[PDB]
Amino acid sequence: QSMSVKGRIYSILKQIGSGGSSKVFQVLNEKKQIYAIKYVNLEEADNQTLDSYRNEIAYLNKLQQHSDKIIRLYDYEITDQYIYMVMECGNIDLNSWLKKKKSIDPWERKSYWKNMLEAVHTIHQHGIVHSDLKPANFLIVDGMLKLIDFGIANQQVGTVNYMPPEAIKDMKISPKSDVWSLGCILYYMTYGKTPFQQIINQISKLHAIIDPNHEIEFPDIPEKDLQDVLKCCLKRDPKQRISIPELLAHPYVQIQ
Ligand SMILES: CC(C)CNc1nccn2c(-c3ccc(C(=O)NC4CC4)cc3)cnc12
Ligand code: NA
Ligand code: NA
Ligand code: NA
Ligand code: NA
Ligand code: NA
Repeated sequence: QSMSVKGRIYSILKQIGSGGSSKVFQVLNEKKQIYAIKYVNLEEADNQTLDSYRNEIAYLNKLQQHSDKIIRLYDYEITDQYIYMVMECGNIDLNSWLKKKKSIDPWERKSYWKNMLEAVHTIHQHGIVHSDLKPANFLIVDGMLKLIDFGIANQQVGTVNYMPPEAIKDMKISPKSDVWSLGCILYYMTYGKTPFQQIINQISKLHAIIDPNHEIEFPDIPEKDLQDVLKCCLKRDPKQRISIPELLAHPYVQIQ
């Protein structure tokens, strides 16, 4: 099964992902280069939804040039019936890599954290706050992490483990919200779980996340600097929580 995008032909290799009206495929082109093509069927999409999709594509096309920690978009084809997006193919999502993982080299972790900050910093400079950041939003490629999306288009997902307190109360958003989520990610990568993963019940979990007397646990570890990043990222009050530009200057990423 071959498909054609902007005149060029790509042989399918396998499906990777799915969605309501979205499919992702690993493909090869004429020169045997490998890409991921996303196909979105628009038949059943509202004006607002189309508008959410066109916005994200304009943002990905643009932000590409400002960081290589953002996934590559090589080309796209868009009609009233479909979108095809030719994008960079990664090695594995960060969430899958993290699930099937014994522990992490401290060096690797630091380096993956740097990449997450860079990518999210980039979108914040352009006025985008992602607001639903999770391990699945990052992709490993050549031992680097790349951000795969910006949170803008409509519609493993559902999880609330990464959701900041002020997103629970509010149901405007600030970049401090992405810093909480990134923080839970690095908590996972440090202690092997998210900071509320124990609370199986959903409603106790949401009440634990917002309640200023539920003290989050920070077991001691050799890297005092990583312990500190985490505590600064997981402050419940956005105005106390560390900012991205601050995180970029923190001993944890700069020192050694
Ligand atoms: C082959 C597979 C096991 C590992 N690779 C991958 N796993 C999961 C997702 N992957 C992509 C991928 C890249 C981008 C998008 C995507 O939909 N981005 C939105 C901005 C428009 C969706 C999927 C590109 N490569 C992958
Ligand atoms: Na580390
Ligand atoms: Na998105
Ligand atoms: Na959370
Ligand atoms: Na959690
Ligand atoms: Na940092």
